[PDB]
Order: sequence, then structure tokens, then C-alpha cells
Amino acid sequence: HMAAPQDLDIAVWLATVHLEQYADTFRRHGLATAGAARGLGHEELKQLGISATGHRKRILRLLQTGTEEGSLDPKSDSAME
Repeated sequence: HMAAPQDLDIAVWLATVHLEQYADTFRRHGLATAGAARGLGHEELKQLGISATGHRKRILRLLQTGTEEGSLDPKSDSAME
């Protein structure tokens, strides 16, 4: 099974990046599920209650899942010798 279901607790979604704690502000925002938040962007994450940059890009990188489906993977090849 690829990606997560629409009825997926917002805590289980952020828990993938060790940031499930953010599920609080998320739920209070009217989105307690990855399906109710599906669509949020970077600029939108700022008003969502997120101030950490490294964390913000950590969420969106997971939301992109679907058409490409690519999270937690290497991105380098060769170095010199």
C-alpha cells in the first residue's frame, strides 16, 4: 500500500518525520487528518504554527507523496575516486 489513507490521524502523518507533536496545532486548525490538510503549502505552514525551517520542508517533502511517491532516500553518486 502506497501513501496513507484520507482518514489518517494527523499524528501518524507527522510521526513519520518525528514531528507528530505538531499534530496539536494542526488539529486545532481544523485538520486532524492528512486528508483535511492535503493542499497546505510552505507559506501556509508558517501561519499553521510552524517556525522551524528544517521541519517545514520535512512535512511538504512527505505531502508530495502520490504522483511521485518519494520520501526518505539517498540523493548522491560518486565523489572523486
